[PDB]
Parts: sequence; structure tokens; C-alpha cells
Amino acid sequence: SDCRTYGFNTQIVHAGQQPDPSTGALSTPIFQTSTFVFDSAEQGAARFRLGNPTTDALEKKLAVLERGEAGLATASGISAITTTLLTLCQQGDHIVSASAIYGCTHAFLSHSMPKFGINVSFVDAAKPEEIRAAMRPETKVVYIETPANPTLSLVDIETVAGIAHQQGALLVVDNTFMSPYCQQPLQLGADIVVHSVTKYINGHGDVIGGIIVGKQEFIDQARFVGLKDITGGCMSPFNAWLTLRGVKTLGIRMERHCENALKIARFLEGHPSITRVYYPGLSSHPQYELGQRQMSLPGGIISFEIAGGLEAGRRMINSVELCLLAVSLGDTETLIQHPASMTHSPVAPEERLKAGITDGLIRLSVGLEDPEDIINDLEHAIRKAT
Amino acid sequence: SDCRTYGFNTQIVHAGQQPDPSTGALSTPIFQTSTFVFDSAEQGAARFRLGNPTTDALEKKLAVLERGEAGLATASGISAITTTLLTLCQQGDHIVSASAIYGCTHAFLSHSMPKFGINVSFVDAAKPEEIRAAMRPETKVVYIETPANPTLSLVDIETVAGIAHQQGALLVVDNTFMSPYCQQPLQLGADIVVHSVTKYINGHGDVIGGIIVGKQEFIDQARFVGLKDITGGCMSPFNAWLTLRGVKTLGIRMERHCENALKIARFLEGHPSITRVYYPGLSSHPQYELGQRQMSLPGGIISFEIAGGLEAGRRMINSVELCLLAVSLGDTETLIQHPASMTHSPVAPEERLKAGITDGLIRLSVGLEDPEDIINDLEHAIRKAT
Amino acid sequence: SDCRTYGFNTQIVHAGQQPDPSTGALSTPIFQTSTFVFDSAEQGAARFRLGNPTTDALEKKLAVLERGEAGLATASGISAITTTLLTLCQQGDHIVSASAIYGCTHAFLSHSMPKFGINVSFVDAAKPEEIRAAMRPETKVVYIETPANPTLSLVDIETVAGIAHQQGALLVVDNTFMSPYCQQPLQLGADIVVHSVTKYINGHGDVIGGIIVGKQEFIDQARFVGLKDITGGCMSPFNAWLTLRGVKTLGIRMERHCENALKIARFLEGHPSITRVYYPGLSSHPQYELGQRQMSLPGGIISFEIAGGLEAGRRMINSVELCLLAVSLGDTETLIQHPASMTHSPVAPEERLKAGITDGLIRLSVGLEDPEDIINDLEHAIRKAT
Amino acid sequence: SDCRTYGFNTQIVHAGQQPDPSTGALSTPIFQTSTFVFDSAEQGAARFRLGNPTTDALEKKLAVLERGEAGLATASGISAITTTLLTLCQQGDHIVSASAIYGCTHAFLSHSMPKFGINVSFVDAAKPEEIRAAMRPETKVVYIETPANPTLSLVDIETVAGIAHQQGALLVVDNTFMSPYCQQPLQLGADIVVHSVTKYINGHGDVIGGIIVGKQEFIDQARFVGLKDITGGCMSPFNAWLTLRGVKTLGIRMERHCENALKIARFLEGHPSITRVYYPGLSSHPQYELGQRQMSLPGGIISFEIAGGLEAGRRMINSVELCLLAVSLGDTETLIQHPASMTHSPVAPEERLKAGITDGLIRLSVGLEDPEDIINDLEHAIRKAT
Ligand SMILES: *Cc1c(COP(=O)(O)O)cnc(C)c1O
Ligand SMILES: *Cc1c(COP(=O)(O)O)cnc(C)c1O
Ligand SMILES: *Cc1c(COP(=O)(O)O)cnc(C)c1O
Ligand SMILES: *Cc1c(COP(=O)(O)O)cnc(C)c1O
Repeated sequence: SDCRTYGFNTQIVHAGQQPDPSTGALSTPIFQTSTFVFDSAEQGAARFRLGNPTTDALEKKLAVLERGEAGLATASGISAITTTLLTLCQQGDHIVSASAIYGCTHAFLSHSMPKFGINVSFVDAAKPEEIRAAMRPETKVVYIETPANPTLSLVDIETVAGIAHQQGALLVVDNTFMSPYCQQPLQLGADIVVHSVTKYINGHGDVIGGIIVGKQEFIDQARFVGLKDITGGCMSPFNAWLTLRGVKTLGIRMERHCENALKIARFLEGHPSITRVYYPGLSSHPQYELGQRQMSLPGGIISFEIAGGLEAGRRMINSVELCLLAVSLGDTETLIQHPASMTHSPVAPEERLKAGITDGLIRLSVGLEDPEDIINDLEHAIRKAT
Repeated sequence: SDCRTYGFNTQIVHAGQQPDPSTGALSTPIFQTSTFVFDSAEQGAARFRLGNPTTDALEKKLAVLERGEAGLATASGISAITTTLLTLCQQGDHIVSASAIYGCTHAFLSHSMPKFGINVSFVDAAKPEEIRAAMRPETKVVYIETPANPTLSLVDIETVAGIAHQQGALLVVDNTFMSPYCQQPLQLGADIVVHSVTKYINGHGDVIGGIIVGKQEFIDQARFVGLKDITGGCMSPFNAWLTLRGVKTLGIRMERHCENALKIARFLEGHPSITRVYYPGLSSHPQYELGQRQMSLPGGIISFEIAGGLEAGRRMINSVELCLLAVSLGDTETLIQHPASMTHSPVAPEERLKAGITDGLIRLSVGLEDPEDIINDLEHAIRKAT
Repeated sequence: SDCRTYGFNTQIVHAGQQPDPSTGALSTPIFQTSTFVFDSAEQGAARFRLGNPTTDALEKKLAVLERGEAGLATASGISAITTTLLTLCQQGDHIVSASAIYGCTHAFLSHSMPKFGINVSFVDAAKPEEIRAAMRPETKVVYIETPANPTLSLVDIETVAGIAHQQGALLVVDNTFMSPYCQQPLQLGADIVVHSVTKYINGHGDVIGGIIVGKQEFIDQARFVGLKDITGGCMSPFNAWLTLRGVKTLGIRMERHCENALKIARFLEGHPSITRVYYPGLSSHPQYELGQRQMSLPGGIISFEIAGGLEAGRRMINSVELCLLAVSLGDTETLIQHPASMTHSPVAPEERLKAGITDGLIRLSVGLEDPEDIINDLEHAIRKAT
Repeated sequence: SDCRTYGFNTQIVHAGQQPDPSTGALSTPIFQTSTFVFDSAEQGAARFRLGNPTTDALEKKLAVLERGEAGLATASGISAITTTLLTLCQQGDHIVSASAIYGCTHAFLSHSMPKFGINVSFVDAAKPEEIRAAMRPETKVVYIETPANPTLSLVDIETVAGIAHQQGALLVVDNTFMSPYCQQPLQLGADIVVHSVTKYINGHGDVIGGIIVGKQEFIDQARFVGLKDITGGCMSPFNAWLTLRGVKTLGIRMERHCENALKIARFLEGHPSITRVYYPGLSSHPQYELGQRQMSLPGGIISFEIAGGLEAGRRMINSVELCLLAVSLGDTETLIQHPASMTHSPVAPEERLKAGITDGLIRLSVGLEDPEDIINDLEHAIRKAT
């Protein structure tokens, strides 16, 4: 009847989707079209490119899963973020943003927005008082991400939402790392959720895309102004269909990701060659109790520091046999990276250190393989490297 | 050897493409991936999401066809335009734009850009002196489209390029209506060409996408700043593969589109119920000789005015049996629309008139059907309507 | 190193796949091509349409999962079956087949094979002595399916394999209902396994296809004679890529299917309006202990009989709100059907009864929804119907 | 109104297709589904896997283009041929077949059919009297292909149809080489047309598939018995959608293929290093006048013999720079092959000679490139080789 009444796994499978009325086709048809035709001049005037039946199913599903009114699919995670913020802000406006944010978001906030006259203050969002202190009469948006790279620190969504709203601003939360299966920011008072569906929501490492979920009034503006008149970042219907297909298994995937990650995190925490393990599922995590209230599962991502700094981390990732060396996350395969030797290699060491990137830090996206195989591969590479 | 030496039809088929080195596959493989993997930490540091082998083939092909250095594919035609202009301009900059431009472009220029502190002057670009008179010390870009809706007026690309360059600005040309088969703005001095590949370049009515062609130095900025840090408007690999597939037949398609359109335009010009016909292939076109120098073919689009104004135009499009009522163009099917009753129905009549949209104006995108069938359908509907 | 050494979930994710050597693309590229090109006359002679790199990955993966030497993908489950049997048999040969087999297989065996001079004896394969008694000097193949429609009866694979081999025949097992995650017939002595990947292996209700797994020597004949010279039933590369994508989640899907099915089967067995429940996970199943040895999980399919015969079964399936009425199985959505009112409606009642299809029999393909929601939907419809 | 009344180019674009009634989508949606759902038990019984709305559009289009009642899409050209003949024939039946037939067809007819008790007589179908002399009381089918490899000899369809029908047999014509744009065997009295759509009908070198066109009564048997109960050779919906997309340009493609081929054939006929040129468009072709009556265009394929036999042919194909070495045909790229050094290299020379394959024979599939570029490439390689 109404998918919003059913359990979350049922919603994952069914919400936004129904057998095709005209054919009975169970799969959502791929409306790979650019042209829609009218039956008459009158129907043409009535209807008056920005929508599509396949993409509509994905948007409605994600709106159900995040408990939001409406969804809007985009060409990429970054396009979800910029379509949102460029819809909301204009010259002279202000944004308060977490500092521990995903890389590409940072360049948009630190360079692109100020060149359009939109100023951004960066703060440590694990300290809600820093958010409050940075707000200005011009502040339209508080922007946060939780958990946050590179040490999986957290932000208290409900507390920050209350602060933002008291001072008249919207709260936008990037929920990519968690997916709606593990965290629901709108239920905690956020106004707008954005995702890179490139990660867990699609989950199969073969789609670049984004989604925005929020109130119908905002989503209509993000669609008819943000996409239409600013970014042009529409998602293709085939990408929407693949994401619909991937998200069918979101519940069973996240359960296995997190079950595997907890096993691996406990193994790493017991290993004498590993100095630190960052994982919200470990009781030693600095914000463990907050994570238990805010997150239904601790997630599939782990960071850890290997003994011996830069050269040990390089030797470790060059010694894995099953884990794949890559910079993405949320795929069915386990992915590993060593930022100080890979992504941030030209960055000055003390500059890396301020960003929380130590020479020995390894980031791991835990996949769906047998956890014993992942652990044996990690142990093999750690033993050789140290 | 080098595709840039071959004839244009040969380039259309082959440029940017080669059998897959590892498999011999003739078709460009669809690299429908989000994740690329490294063989070592060292290879990861060396390579250091924004590129893809399938999309690279499309970009290289269109660069060859427009005689530009480099190409950049995007999520939509509008994203090609906004990624370009938001890469080039910042708060305090100025753009001189033609007034006769495509609708969505107009909203971006008239509302979005000024809200980022980027001012835009709109001029009649058929009068190059109006472009010169509007230029300011702050002008970074002159933006033109030719032919231009809704009466297929022209802009003299070589003359405007000279004006723009003397005053230190770049010339950006939207070449969507023509395709590189019929017009090559970079060869006439433009700096940057943008397309909606949604129209003729894909040609099959099943892809929304854009492309940008220009100097390598600019394209690198449009990719690594514009797409990465502003619009996020990446094209999906499947959309790139479909566009590669569609553009294989660009030469034979444009030849047939234009051969059909000239037959239809001559028929309409002989019909006593049609007051005006706008088509660059007719000697009565106000800028006919300019079109003959600048365009290799007169294009596949026709506008015409039917006797009897609004109600005759409505009755005519409600009487076609083969032409399809739609607002897009460049498809293999003939498409027809009556703006005053369809798209611009809520717009005040005198406001439509300033935009060149008379009550009886019909726009026709001529397809690949037998021209005798298209003409008989038009004659049938015109006879009934008048 | 070698995927055949890793755990089964690891094999599911990784076997047959590797990052693209030339690009590092993690996803298997979609080699949607018909033409492969040679670098020289000599390379053309050396290579001398029937293979494809995408489909090869799927074939190698399924060979690993079934512990067979080689795999061969096909256009449909039925094409996997007929390509196999038409490769093995010629005029004058004989097949012993189970009677409890899937419908389309039955028409091929009962009408098509005898018209090619290949005789077929149908037996009750739950009684291995009936298989032995039916074998002839001409028998090339024993053909079985387990579990088998419509009451989920079983066939003892290891015992039948021994009988077939002693009498010089091959054993072919249709393993569609189980998938390699739950049953491995080659490990029990079968020679050839066939699947409809349309069901669990793809799992997403959007691919029709088949696969054959067996010895390299047989698979080479099925490919170069069966596909090339008899059925022409090649799988398309896009279908292979979608099946590769679907099978990534086979392990977590089958676990959830079977966990849900056991909950639902126990609910049905406790319901006083349900006269019988057929499910290998219930201790009351006639061959329960055999299933425990032969199957790692009891599967995702349930049959049950509702009180009140034909009209109660019709009223029940017309009263479900979440379960979808369909004749397929193995999808992420729960599917339900009532054969006596749907598929077998024109079949005479006593003829249905011999086929094990009683008037009240309902078949259920349990999906990935919350089991509480499926149970509540079944209870709702059962209460109304009875 | 009715597409069967319109011109052939109009039919190519429109036949079998219409805007989606429920959405107005112009492109045929890709119904990439395996499962169709019923609204009630009653609708399930009424409807009672073998059909699909996307594939139905392709089948209806090709039926219009060949002037047949009905169409049936298949997994491959060979599957179109074997599904047809295995539907029509059973043990004890007879087929008269041309000897000059495509390779894979030959293995099916010469080895597979006799092993099912279906005998085949091979004759020179350019001599209709040999067809008559081979007919038997048991003959169900006469099977021909025209033009035929490797020298592009012809078969008189109308004359052979009359012979077959007088003796009570059906005529099946493989029309792959021509496409319906250039030859219409049903209009000349054939009963059934088969195609590999892998060649010209799709035309883009990225689909393997087949089609069958004939009377509704036969097509129903080919679908519900041949596909369902014998070959299982269904076409996937995505392959059908790609073929629908490719065939949109069939008319303009065949015109350009044939215009280019005639230019190239005349060039080759003037070249003193080329001993023979086989092309139906040359007046020296042995059956030229028959081709003029039976074919609307002479086709896009050329065979020719280069001076100097085996080593000259090898050196020539190793010296082309634009033509691609491949064994397929009908693609947008020009393809070339030298059978005696490539495909038939292990075949004994005198055995090749009986098959019409001389040591110097080159086969050329003329593409859509500029003909001057193709001619210059051929001249370059011919000059070097001789
Ligand atoms: C990957 C990621 C993004 C960027 O998404 P794209 O689809 O790659 O543009 C943004 N935020 C987070 C937290 C991410 O992990
Ligand atoms: C259609 C069109 C556009 C917009 O392209 P989209 O792909 O629809 O965003 C821009 N310019 C012109 C001239 C167009 O015809
Ligand atoms: C569905 C099924 C088949 C047929 O497979 P198709 O892909 O539909 O041709 C064969 N065997 C079993 C056990 C099946 O469930
Ligand atoms: C290529 C071809 C075939 C075979 O078609 P496939 O799709 O490759 O199976 C059959 N007949 C002719 C004339 C062909 O050219």
C-alpha cells in the first residue's frame, strides 16, 4: 500500500518502484531518452528535460530511506554538494563548514565559493561551540560530514542542527560514508542530506553519481534552478537504473560490510605492529557513545596507523594480495590506500600532519569477502612491512 | 596513421578511436567503472575520477572534428556552457552575450551569473557594433550562438572573434545547431566551442550530454577546476559510448537532414498559407551570403509562420500525423512545435513578440524520413489549419 | 594469487575478475563488440565471435564457484540445457530424465528430442532404482533437477552419479534452484551443471541467461559445436556484465533468502489454515536428512497448500499487498503464484494432480524484504482467503 | 497512421515504434526485465518470458521493412537460421541447400542436421535446375543466400521460389548481405527471410543477433516451439534496443556503403595489379542483369584478386593503414580480410580452390569513410604488395 509503513529492508527493495503499469515489467524500465512527445498542443501547454521516470524512482526511493520529502539525482557526489550550495547561496552569503571534509568538497568551499563572493569559515565540527562562534548574520548554511576522514571523527548532528536553527541557518549533512541504512540525518534535525552514490548506495564500483534529499520546496529549487540554471548536473537514466539495482542489496551489503569491518578492526586493535585503529565500533573511539546513539551500525571504513611510518606503510600496501589499491570506498571489493605515499605524496609532511594524515596512516574500505581472508591478507602484509 | 590528415567522414568514423590494444575489440569498450586500481604505492603516487577511457575517445574525436586541441564531455549541454563560463569568470567579471540565445542559457546568464557577482550585457549579436559597444575593461567572454532561435538569424563568427580579441576577451560559440559537420567556429577564430550533444552529435534522441572543445590549457582548467570543483557535471561512460556510437553517422545524418530541410523549406516558401519561412538555405534569408561563407550546409532546422496566428498554429500541430510534437531537435524523427501555444503559452503576447515569437511561428526539426512523406504531412496539416 | 584457494565469499567477489591490465579499471569493462581486429595477416592466422572478454570473466567465475574446469554462458537457461544435450546426443541415443523437471525442459525432452531421434525415458528420480532400471545401452545422459518443482522433492546426486557412471552415462544436474552457494553437484560426482542465471545467480530480475559448467573437453565441444553449429545461443556481453554484477552479492543474498524462507516456512507450518508446507529446512520434509548432507542451506523457495482448494488459493493471491504475482523466482522481491488458477488453469484437474499440482498449492519465492513484513502480508491474505 | 503506407526511409525511422503511451518517451524504453507481474490470479490465467516490449518493436519494424507478417529476434544470425530450420524439420526430412553459403551455416547443415536424421543436399544454386534435380518427396526447405561468398555470385530468388513451391517446399533466404533496404526476398516469393543483424541491420559492430521474418503462423511456431523448446536463442532487450537504434540509419548507411563500394569497385577494376573484381554493380559481373532486377543497390561488399597470389595478398593486408583487418562485415569502418592467409590458412590449397577461395582473393567490407581515403589506402597497399 504505502512503502513508508514497511520495514527498512522492505523499503530498500520496493520504495519508489512498482511494476510498470502498461506492461507489468517488474524491473524499472530504462527510459534512456532525451525527447518526450506530446499528444496535442494543449498537452504541451499543460506540461509547461529535468525529469525522467527511471531517475524519479531512484529519487523517491532515497527520499523514503532518508525520511525526507523528495529526492534529486545528480551527475556526481560533488555535483550533489555544489548544486545544493549554489542553489542556497549568493554573493555576500556565508557558510560555516567542518574542516574534516572530503577533499573535492574542500576545494569548492575554499576557492570556488569565495570567487563567487560566498565566504566560508572552516571549523572543527567535533566542537559544536566552534560552529556557533563562527556564525554570522549572513550565514545561510552549516555544512558537516560524519564520520569524517581521515580518522573517522564524528559530528553530533542533533546538537549542530539545534545550533544552526537557532541562528537561522540550514544544516546540510554529507551522509555518504554511512548510507541511510546506518545514519539518518534528517531524523536528527538536518534539513538536507547529500550523498555520493558512487560509494555505498550504488555499491558496485561502476557508477559516479550523487543524490540530494530534503523538503519538496527546497528540492524543487535545486531541480528547477540549481540543475537547470547553474550546474547542469543531471544523472543519466542508465546510471539511475544501475543505482536502483545496486541499492536493492544496500541492507544486506551494509550488514556484511560492518560485520566484516568490526572483525577486522578488532584484529588490528590486537596487533602489536599497529599503533592506532580508528573505527566507531571500538570502545576506544573518542566519540564512541555519540556514535552508538547516532549510528545504527559503525560502518565499513577503518583507518589505522602501522608501526614504522612512511616506508612501512608503503611496504604494507605493496604486500597485500587480496586488498586492492584504490582511492574510492563502498565497493564490494576491499580497497586500501596509504595517503602519505599515494594521494598526499607531494604534500609537505608537516602540512599532512595538520590534516590528520600521519606517515603511517592506512585507510581501508572493507568489502564483502570472507573476513578471515581479509584478515589473513592484512596480517601477511603487516608482518612483512614491520 | 594520424586521423587529423584524413577526410572529414573518415575522421567522423575513426578519430579518437582504435581497436582495443589488449583484446582487439573494435568497438570502444564501455568502461562503466568508478574505481581505478593501482599496482603499487609508487604507481599511485605517479598517477597523482575526472577521466575515463570511453569518454576520452569521445573528447578526442570531437576535438579532431572541431579542429581544437582538446575536448571535455559533460552531463548536459547546459553543463558544458556553465562549466565553461564558471571556470573563466569570477565575481566582478563581465560577459557580453547575444540576446538570441537558447532558453536555459538565458536564465543562467540573466539570473545565476549576476547572483555570483558576474554581470552580463545582452546585445543583438547580428550587429557586431553592439558587441563592441558593450565591452568593458572587466569583459572576459563574448558569448554567441549561430544560427539562433527562433528565426535562425546568424552571427558573423570571424568578425565577432576579431572584435573580442582586440578588446582582450575570449569568444565562446554554442555550435549545437550546426554540429562540426556544418560549421567550425574555431577555424573562424573562436576560442571555445560548446555543444549540447543531446541534439545532432548524438542524434538518436536518447542521450543528454554536452561537450567543450578548445585549447589544452583551457580544457585542463575546465576539467580540473570547473568539473572537479564547481559543477561536478561529468558525463557517464555509457552516455559517452552512446554518443560515440551516434556520432559515427554524423556525416550521412547531417547530409540527409539538410537535403530534406532544403526540400521542405522550398515547399513551404511556395505555399500561399505560409507567410514567412526562415531557413539559411533560402536566398531570401536576411544573412544568406554570410551563411554561405560560414556554413558548409544550411542545417536541418526550419522556422515558419502560418497564416491565421495562434489558433491556426495550434490547429496545424494538432493535425500532423507523422511529425511528432516535441521541444527537442536533432533527432532522427521529424519534430515540430508551436511555441506560442506550447512552451510560451503563459507568456504575455507582446512579451513573446519582443522575443521574436509570433503567434503563428512553428519550429520544425527535420528528420531522416522520406521528404515526400514529411511534405505531404505538412501540407495535410496546413490545408486543414488554414 | 589464485582465487581457487580463497573462501567462498571471496571467490564470489573476485573469481574470474581482475583490474583491467591496460587501464586499471576495477569493474570488468563491457566489451559490447561484435568485431575483433587483427594487427597482421599472421595474427589472423594465429587466432584461427564465440568468445568475449566480459563473458569469459563470468564463465571463469562460475567455474570456480561450482568447482568445475570451465564455463559457458548462454542466451537462456533453456539454451544452457539444450546446448548441452544437443551437443552430447544424436539420433539413436537415449536420455533418462527425472519427471519432476521444470516445464520448458519437459517440452524439449518430451517432444523436441524424440523428433530428432533421441528417445527419453521419464522416471521418478527420488527413487534411484527407477533411474537404473531405465538405462539402456544407448543411454548417454541422466538428467536431474534438485530440489524439484512443485513440492521441492530432492534427488540424491552422489547416488545417482554413481549409478550413471557405472552404466557409462554422464550426469547433468540443473542447479538453478540452489545456486553454487547452496549446492555443488560436481563435488558430488555430477559431470555437468547447468543454470538459469535468470534466477538466483543474477538475482535482480533483469537478465535472461544460462550457464554450463564442466570439464574443459566437454565445454570446448559445447562452445565450438553446440553454440556455433546448433543453437547459436550466445549470451550478450551486457547481459554477462549484469550477471557478473548481480553475482557479486550472491552470498549475502542467498543467506538472506534462506534466513527469510526458514522464518516464513515455520510461520506457515504453525498456521491452522495451511494443510502442508514443503521446504527442505523443515524436519518434516520427506528427504530432510538427505538435504542436510547435500545442501549447505535449504534454499529460498517454499511451496504450501492452503485450506479450501482452488478458490481459496485464488482469493489468497488476490489478497497479498507486498508479494508480487509472477511466475519467476530468485529475485530480490518476494514472488508468489497459484499454479492451478494461473499457469495450469486450462489443464484438467486430474492431470494437474498427477503433476503434483493440487488445487490449493501456492509457490513462494522469498525475497530480501523484512521477514516480518512478508509474514504479515501472508497472514493477512491467508486470513481473508480462509 | 499506418507505417506500412509510408516511404521506406520513413518506415526505417518509425515502423514498430511509437512514443511510450504512459510517459511520452520518444525512445523505445529498454525493458531490461526478466519478470512480468500480474495484477490478479485472473490476469495471470488470461495471459496464459518469450516476448518483450523492446524486442517486439524491433520484430515489428523488420516485418514492415521485409513486407512480412511478423518478426522474431534471436541471439545470433546462426540462431535465426537454426531456430528456423529446427522448427520446420524433423528426423527423416530433407533440405536442399546452396553450396555457396556462409561458413557456420555450412557446419550446421553438413554435420549437425544429419546427426538429427535430417539430410541435406548441397547444390550450385546459381543453376536453378540443380535445385529442382535435388528435391525429394521428403524435402521441406530450399535454403539460399544471395549474394553469396566468396565471389558475390547470385541466386534468382523468384525463379527458385517457383521451383520450391511447385514441389511443395518452403524457400528460406538469408538476406544478411543485402539488408531489406537493398533486397526483399518475400516480395519475390520467398517464404521466410533470416538475417544476421550483426552485420548491416545493426551496422555498428557492437551487437551479435539475428532476426526471422515470415508468416504469423510460422513465426508463432518459431517462437513458441523453436525458441522455447529447442534453441533458447532469445535476444536480450538491450541488444534489441541497440539494434533498433542502429537500424534508424539503415537507409542513409546503405546508400553511403553502396556509393562508396561502387567507386572503390571501379577503381579496382581499373588497376593493372588487380586481376579480377567481384561486385554486382560492375557490368562485367556474370549475373549483372539479374542483380539489377532483384537488388535495388549493388551492396557494400567487394571481393577482388590481387596479382601474385598468397604472398601478395598477405603483403597487401599487412600494408593497409585505414582498412581494419577483421572477418565481420557491415560495420561503419571499412574491414578487409585475406582468407587464404587468415581464416583458411590451414586448409589445403586445392581444397580452398574448390570453395572459390583463390590464393590472391581479398574480401572488403566498405565502410562510411571518405571513398577517396579508402581508395588511397588500397592503392598504397596494392602498390607496395605488387
Ligand atoms: C566520494 C565522496 C564524495 C564525492 O563524490 P563523487 O561521486 O566522487 O563526486 C563526496 N563526499 C564523500 C564523503 C565521498 O566519500
Ligand atoms: C538543447 C540546447 C542546449 C541545452 O542542452 P542540454 O543537453 O539540453 O542541456 C543548449 N544550446 C542549444 C543551442 C540547444 O539546442
Ligand atoms: C527458470 C528455470 C529454467 C529456465 O531458464 P530460462 O533462463 O528462463 O530459460 C530452467 N530450469 C529451472 C530449474 C528454472 O527455474
Ligand atoms: C555473419 C553472417 C551470419 C552469422 O551471423 P551471426 O550473428 O554471426 O551468428 C550468417 N549469414 C551471413 C550471410 C552472415 O554474414
